[PDB]
Amino acid sequence: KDDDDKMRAEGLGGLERFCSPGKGRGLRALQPFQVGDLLFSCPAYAYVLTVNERGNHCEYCFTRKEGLSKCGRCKQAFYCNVECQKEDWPMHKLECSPMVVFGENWNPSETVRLTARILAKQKIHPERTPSEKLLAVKEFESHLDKLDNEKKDLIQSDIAALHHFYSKHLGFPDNDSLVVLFAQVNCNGFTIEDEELSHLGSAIFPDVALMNHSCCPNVIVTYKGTLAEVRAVQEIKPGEEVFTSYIDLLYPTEDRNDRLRDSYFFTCECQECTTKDKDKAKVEIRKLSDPPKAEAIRDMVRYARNVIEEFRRAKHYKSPSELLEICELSQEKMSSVFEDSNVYMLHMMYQAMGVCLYMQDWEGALQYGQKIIKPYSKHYPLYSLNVASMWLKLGRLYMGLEHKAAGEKALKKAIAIMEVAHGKDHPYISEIKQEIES
Ligand SMILES: O=C(NC1CN(Cc2cnn(Cc3ccc(Cl)cc3)c2)C1)c1cn(C2CC2)nn1
Ligand SMILES: O=C(NC1CN(Cc2cnn(Cc3ccc(Cl)cc3)c2)C1)c1cn(C2CC2)nn1
Ligand SMILES: C[S@@+](CC[C@H](N)C(=O)[O-])C[C@H]1O[C@@H](n2cnc3c(N)ncnc32)[C@H](O)[C@@H]1O
Ligand SMILES: [Zn+2]
Ligand SMILES: [Zn+2]
Ligand SMILES: [Zn+2]
Repeated sequence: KDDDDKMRAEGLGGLERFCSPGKGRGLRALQPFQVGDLLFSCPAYAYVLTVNERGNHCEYCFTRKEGLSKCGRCKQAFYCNVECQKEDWPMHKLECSPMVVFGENWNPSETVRLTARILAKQKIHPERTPSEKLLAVKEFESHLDKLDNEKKDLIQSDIAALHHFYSKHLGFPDNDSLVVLFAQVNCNGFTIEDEELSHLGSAIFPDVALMNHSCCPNVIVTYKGTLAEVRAVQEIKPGEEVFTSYIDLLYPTEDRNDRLRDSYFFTCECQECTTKDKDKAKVEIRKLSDPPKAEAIRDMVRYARNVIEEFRRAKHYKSPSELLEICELSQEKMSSVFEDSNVYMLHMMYQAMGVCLYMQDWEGALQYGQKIIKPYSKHYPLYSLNVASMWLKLGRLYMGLEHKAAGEKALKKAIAIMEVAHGKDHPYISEIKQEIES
């Protein structure tokens, strides 16, 4: 049977497009799907490898490897072999000669980069692609009438950078069209991360962007090279709408919704946002002899929201040693009122694990991830990729310090989850099983 189901997935069989009352257009099933089933795949309509990963990944197929070959002309684009080089040429052409001309003045933002490739795919290929079997880039929603003279000013920067760096092999539409398009990208664009959650690049998957949002989703989006796959994490029955999450589901219901309104212009009405069952445990209060009063909680919460924004902006400025102090002390304050499973505590613990890893303090980074994992399993849903990568980190750290048994446990915990989300076939599942076997 295995042959037929790959074909069905590739063609989006057993699914359809419809109008979701109160959510524009959307996607629903016309057959049952069990937990771990592949629904559909969607090859990338446009993509770009992030600048800081050149030399580690091939630009065309995203394979991670050593001994890639360098572009003879510009020396700033790498490939598996000559086949991958030829296939990337229609796109790489947009930057090759310019990178040589501008030297080190060449710094277009990743948003500009990806939009240039969209424009170039439209001259070459005006008609409907295999990425667009149910929704087309042309049809993408913009939220143009909801924007303001902060946002609209930000786009006009990108429009200028596009004209400045790309005029040579693109001809541009009128300003009105470019503003709409840059808004469409924001509403429909995807990021790609690796198994440790480092940024790799950006891309457009049109069929994938038909699906609407829920904080208790029933599918999950994973990557295989530049290809997107979609697998179920709850049982789905005929006539039922198919939902992803668009955001990190760790945080409480207020925090989630500020983000959704800001980036996507809507308010979620799902069961977790209605009942708010998990909010109380995400903001778990210390149980002291004289237990903390109500105003003393509103204090530590607003302090915590701000020490996250301070740290966000401090990543571009400061020393590693100074950032690790900012985490230590911010935890040290919060621990009087908040328990160790409070998500605002867990936030700073994660950032501190990041700082310890760049410093190669592997024992120091290990007891952060030890305190993280059990709370992460409680707050997140079943089959969460966030939970899976943290196990993965623990597995690797344990084995770096020669403690085989606890490392093998943590690696199998990660594989258990990945089987459901990435499928049993996945290249990652092999790569981890070779860490086991040595
Ligand atoms: O950009 C979006 N999502 C990106 C967040 N990325 C999460 C992700 C996936 N795989 N991995 C890598 C990964 C691989 C192996 C493990 Cl064990 C762990 C991790 C990260 C996907 C997005 C865009 N929208 C548009 C529709 C509004 N919604 N979400
Ligand atoms: O929900 C969170 N992140 C989600 C937003 N991320 C995906 C994303 C990004 N951009 N775009 C739109 C976009 C993508 C590519 C280009 Cl070229 C253009 C546009 C999607 C994932 C989140 C992050 N945190 C941090 C505090 C820990 N908390 N929640
Ligand atoms: C990537 S799109 C999804 C496709 C969209 N329905 C369309 O066809 O234009 C994101 C947009 O869909 C809408 N949307 C997604 N999930 C929603 C929800 N749970 N409630 C209301 N609107 C939602 C929002 O308007 C959001 O900006
Ligand atoms: Zn390649
Ligand atoms: Zn080149
Ligand atoms: Zn919700």
